[PDB]
Amino acid sequence: AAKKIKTLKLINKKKRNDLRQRTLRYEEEYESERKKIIELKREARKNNCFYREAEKKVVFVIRLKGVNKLPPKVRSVFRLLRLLQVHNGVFVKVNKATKEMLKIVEPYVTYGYPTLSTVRKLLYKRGYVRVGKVRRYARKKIQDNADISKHLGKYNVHGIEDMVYQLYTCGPVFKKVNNFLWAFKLKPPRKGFKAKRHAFNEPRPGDWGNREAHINELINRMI
Amino acid sequence: AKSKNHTNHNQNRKAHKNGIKKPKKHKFMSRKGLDPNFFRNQKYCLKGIQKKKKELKLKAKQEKNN
Amino acid sequence: AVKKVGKIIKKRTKKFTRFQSNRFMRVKPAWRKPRGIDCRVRRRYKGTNLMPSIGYGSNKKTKFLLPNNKYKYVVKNVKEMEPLIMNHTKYCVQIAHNVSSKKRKQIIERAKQMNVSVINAKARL
Amino acid sequence: KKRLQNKNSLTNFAVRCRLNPAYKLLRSLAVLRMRKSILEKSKNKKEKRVQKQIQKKELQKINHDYYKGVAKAVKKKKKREEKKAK
Amino acid sequence: IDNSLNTNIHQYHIVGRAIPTAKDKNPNVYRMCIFAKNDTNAKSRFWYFMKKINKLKKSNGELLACEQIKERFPLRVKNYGVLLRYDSRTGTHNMYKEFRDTTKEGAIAQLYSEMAGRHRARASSINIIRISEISSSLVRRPHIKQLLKRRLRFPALHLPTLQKEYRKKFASKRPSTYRM
Amino acid sequence: GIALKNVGRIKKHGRKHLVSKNPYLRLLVKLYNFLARRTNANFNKIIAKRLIMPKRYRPPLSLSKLQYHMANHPNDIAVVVGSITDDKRLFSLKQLKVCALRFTETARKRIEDAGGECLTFDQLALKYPTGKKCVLLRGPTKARTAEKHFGKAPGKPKSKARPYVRSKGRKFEKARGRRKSRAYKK
Amino acid sequence: KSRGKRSGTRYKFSKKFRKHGECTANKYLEKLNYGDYVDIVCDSTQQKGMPFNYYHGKTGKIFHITKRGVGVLVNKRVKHRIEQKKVCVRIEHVRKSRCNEDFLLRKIKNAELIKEAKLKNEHINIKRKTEGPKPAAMIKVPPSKIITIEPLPFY
RNA sequence: UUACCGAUACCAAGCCAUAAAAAGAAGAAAAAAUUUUUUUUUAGAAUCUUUUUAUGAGUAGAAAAUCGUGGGGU
RNA sequence: AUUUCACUCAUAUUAAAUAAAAUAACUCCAAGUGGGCCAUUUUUGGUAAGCAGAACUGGCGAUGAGGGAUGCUCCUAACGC
RNA sequence: CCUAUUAGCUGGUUAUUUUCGAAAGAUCUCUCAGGAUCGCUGGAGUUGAUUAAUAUAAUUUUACCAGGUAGAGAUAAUGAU
RNA sequence: AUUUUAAAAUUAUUUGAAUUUUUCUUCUUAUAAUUUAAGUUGUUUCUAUACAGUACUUUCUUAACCCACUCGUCUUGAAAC
Ligand SMILES: [Mg+2]
Ligand SMILES: [Mg+2]
Ligand SMILES: [Mg+2]
Ligand SMILES: [Mg+2]
Ligand SMILES: [Mg+2]
Ligand SMILES: [Mg+2]
Ligand SMILES: [Mg+2]
Ligand SMILES: [Mg+2]
Ligand SMILES: [Mg+2]
Ligand SMILES: [Mg+2]
Ligand SMILES: [Mg+2]
Ligand SMILES: [Mg+2]
Ligand SMILES: [Mg+2]
Ligand SMILES: [Mg+2]
Ligand SMILES: [Mg+2]
Repeated sequence: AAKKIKTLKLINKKKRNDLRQRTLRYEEEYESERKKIIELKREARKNNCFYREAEKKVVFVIRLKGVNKLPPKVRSVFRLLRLLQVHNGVFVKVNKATKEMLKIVEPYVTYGYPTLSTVRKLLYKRGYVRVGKVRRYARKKIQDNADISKHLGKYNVHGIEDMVYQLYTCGPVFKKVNNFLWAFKLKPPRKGFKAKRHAFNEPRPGDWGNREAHINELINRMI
Repeated sequence: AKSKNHTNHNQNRKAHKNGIKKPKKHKFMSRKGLDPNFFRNQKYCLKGIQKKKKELKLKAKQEKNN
Repeated sequence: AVKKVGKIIKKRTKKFTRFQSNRFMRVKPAWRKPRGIDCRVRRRYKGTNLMPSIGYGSNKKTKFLLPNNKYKYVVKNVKEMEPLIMNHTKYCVQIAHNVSSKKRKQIIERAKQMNVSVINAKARL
Repeated sequence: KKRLQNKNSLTNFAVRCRLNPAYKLLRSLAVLRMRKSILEKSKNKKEKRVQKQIQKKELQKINHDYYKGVAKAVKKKKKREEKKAK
Repeated sequence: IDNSLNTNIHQYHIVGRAIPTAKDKNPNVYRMCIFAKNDTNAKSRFWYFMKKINKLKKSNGELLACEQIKERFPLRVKNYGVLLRYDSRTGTHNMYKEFRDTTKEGAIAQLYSEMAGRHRARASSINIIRISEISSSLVRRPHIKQLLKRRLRFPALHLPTLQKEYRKKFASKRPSTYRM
Repeated sequence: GIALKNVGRIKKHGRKHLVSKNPYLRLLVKLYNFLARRTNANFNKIIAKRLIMPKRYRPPLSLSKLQYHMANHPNDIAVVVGSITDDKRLFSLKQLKVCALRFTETARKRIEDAGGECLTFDQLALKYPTGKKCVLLRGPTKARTAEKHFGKAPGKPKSKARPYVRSKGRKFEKARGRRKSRAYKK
Repeated sequence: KSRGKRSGTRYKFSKKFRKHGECTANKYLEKLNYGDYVDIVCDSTQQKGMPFNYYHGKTGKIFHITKRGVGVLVNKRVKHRIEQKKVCVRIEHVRKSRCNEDFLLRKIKNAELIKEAKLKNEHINIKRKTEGPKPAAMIKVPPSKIITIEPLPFY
């Protein structure tokens, strides 16, 4: 039994080591990509052309309207997304179908392209996780990696950093990770919304559009 | 007295409480009143097949016995 | 309000009085749940009587404990005292209302021997 | 297992480290970066300036071009208006 | 820096085009400067304008670039002319208004207030068509001409906007509006 | 609030605890529940569930039927969570090893004669706690006469549901709507 | 009040402009099998076998074929529940639906792709990738060919 | 343009109940006294115990668990 | 067409996404209900109506809380302590 | 006295908590103040699911049909003009 | 009464590397302790050297701030003139 325990410990240590390297790699990538974007922009500026950045792959979508006075279609869409309360946020893999769905629920949500730091913050401060036999879940905050290394061991994402990476750049194993994440129960924003009635792109003050960068600020406020 | 003589109001909602239930989709719908002649031919074929199978089984049994 | 004493949290010192028990003598204060369309208590309008609810319940661990921290056990007879020789810290005796003065005294004596608290030792004193 | 607190990963250093093993190294790096004194930074500014000239020029050209385009558009609009009036 | 004073209208250069098709591989790109409160708003405005002018909708085009133009000399007073299209409750109108300001953005901020105030024209109903600095030989509006006068001077007839600390509701002595 | 079905809480549709107060049966369920939970063997769980079930869903399994089921694999032990009844319609009885909740006396006798074994559930557990070399069987469930009145109501076309009638004979439910001659049929 | 078998059919069953006449003689050669999906498109030039108003346009599995008939299992939404309706039609109205054939084509192509993959042992992702976001690009445009835009004045 | 105030909604934590989920047929821990005494506990009730997570509006209505009255056997 | 043999079709990203999708199906027994009313939007009759009559959806009814001074239905938002 | 006649109508219909929770559509009815039967609800139960699956979805993509309302037309047909 | 362990983290030691040359540089070989782990612990007063006091807990009674319409009932809708 002691021997077995020792073996287990060793395995754990190995996993941790592996994780660290992976994390480092991810870090290296992130900065590099950013640098490259800048370089590309510079090149474009130099040589008359334009560089359009890659369309943003994920989208963090925060619900605004609550449960009452909602059409059936929109309710269905919400259910599909997994936003059930007023300020349930969730990551969503931007697609064609997904986009269409969003458009159907556009007036009842905000969304945008989260940004890595914001995502990380969400995962750490607000990231809970479904831990149980399928359809019987229990919303557990992560803290340890063993929590998540169980369910997502198969798919080669142990620990929160891997998950974060997956989220940021819709990886091979994004969907599963997203599913594993219990919908983000956010606060209301500490300075406040402008007006949930009106759209974000309305020239007057509003909220419900695709605030495509500025979502991050909102998230920060309401983390 | 005069009445709300008809409305389809709420009906949809009512329907959607237990979903619009699909038919269960069974592999074998009955061939009861469908194409005669053909279906009797089919029946005959099936019978023949069964007979063949039985004969085979019998043969096997015999072999086992020695 | 909430009535902390130590680990004992009581969520509701006030009794839930029957609606309108204050208005008509015939309506006793014993809680009765208002059925009836238009009740206002049933409908829970601000400013009316509250409805007892399972939210008000005391924590499973401290529930029937008195301010003593001891479960009350009512006792009619010396024999009954004996179950609580092995539980003299967790349970406290109350002597039944119908027990005679001599018998009461005897019970009290027994309790003292056991070190078990008696919550109504003073009856007929 | 009995649920206890839920520890604030972002701050609670130990918890953070448990979560993300690499984190420590990153934090050390950050600290190191923070450490280095302002003289060096100041010096680097000159270098940056030296390196920037071409880029600056390019930027100017771009923005100038944009402005020119706008002006041309305006002129065209004016001409159109004049024509309409005529 | 003062955040009570700011109006957060910026100017954005947006460039976009229709997505290439087998039938039209090399489509035209369109640009514009757009006065908007943020980058996303700017984009949306651009899309709207594309829709209005060309056959082009956000779903069948792509934004090539969104730049953000910061004023080059944000502390030089300039005389800005603007040409608007706006909608009244009764109908639709052009007008040309002039604003002496420190940046295009500032002028536009002024403009929106003025249209809201003077015509009850809300931001939705307005379309800025061009703003350009008018050199003072061609300034047509009298309220701008006056400012352009040689050795400009005037007294300070505004009332004090004391800080909320020293705004106290009981006063020893009846304050004076004259000052000097 | 939260837009959910049944608000959060998960419906479970079946039995929970046996409503029986039969001390032996309670003991049995205790045992098999324990076995289910520890020896997560499926078999055990199934057994537990069947023990919990009501009397109609523990229909009697006939000796003949048992024999038929055992036919292909001999020696292994048929387990039946209900009663096993004897069959006069059988002639010969093979060497059967059967666990059941109840054996009707004659059936038991027959089994004994066959040189077989009647095992109770505790015995089975003792012998085969993971149900190795066992076979769960059920008697005919929807063969009940009550069940013949269920389904589509007689009146709906192509329904083979017995009407609840006082008696049989021409005088009772054999005219209008039962023959083309009296309006319609079925 | 008036719910006859051809009500609300002034346009459903009207033959389209410059397509009167009758069903072409080559339409009777469409091969059908017990399982084919099948549109029901009421050519009202034949009055025999005319399926009801509602089934016009609705597809279904063929469950029965006859001399000149086709039984079609078609779903009908009926208040609280969809149910299977056995619509017996002539061939003139039943047209072979095309949805299934799109799938069929894909299947065929996929088989070939699978074979190719096996030839070389590779993890080819078959499943249709939906229109995702576009990747990064660097689009060369001359400053000559970038037509600046302003809103339009009113007229 | 900021800042603020502002719900039984949101968030964090606690407690109640419901639902489901984990999981369960042997042993010294401490303090106080002065190495030995005294003080409390030293659990194992399956519709039960421990822990977890989510959820909690409600007339007509349905159900379950409780509470009480007159009498019966124990 | 059915049958039995072959050979072989993506699969852990699961033959496009997304899904507190099995809280599902199904059977049984029975309750209450079968006077409705309002709001947007579409709409019929009518000069119109807080009128009569419909459609889609949501409410009220059965529902309090915060706002609309006040208010069965508007806005926010649905309620264990 | 039969007789506590009958009433599709009016009034009333007695403890607590917890849990789930409607309908005021539809068809037939000497029916329109009622009833039956569907619908919606509860309970009971079984088979399932418990394997982040497959069934399944008031959802969307990708194909593929069906349409004749808004619009449009009158130097296209009909009917105005 | 052994997931309040394990590991993470930290301190003081010990072996070997690394390019972020660094009194918080990182990993790892071993060893001890610690808490940032592994949901509040301590110190000092007070109640008090008290047996009920004017303190403490609690009932009632008044005020005060805010709120609160007659319950039952048929009814789409009752505080209803
Ligand atoms: Mg606001
Ligand atoms: Mg609204
Ligand atoms: Mg009411
Ligand atoms: Mg409730
Ligand atoms: Mg009512
Ligand atoms: Mg409401
Ligand atoms: Mg008002
Ligand atoms: Mg009478
Ligand atoms: Mg409910
Ligand atoms: Mg009445
Ligand atoms: Mg029509
Ligand atoms: Mg028209
Ligand atoms: Mg008041
Ligand atoms: Mg009335
Ligand atoms: Mg009333």
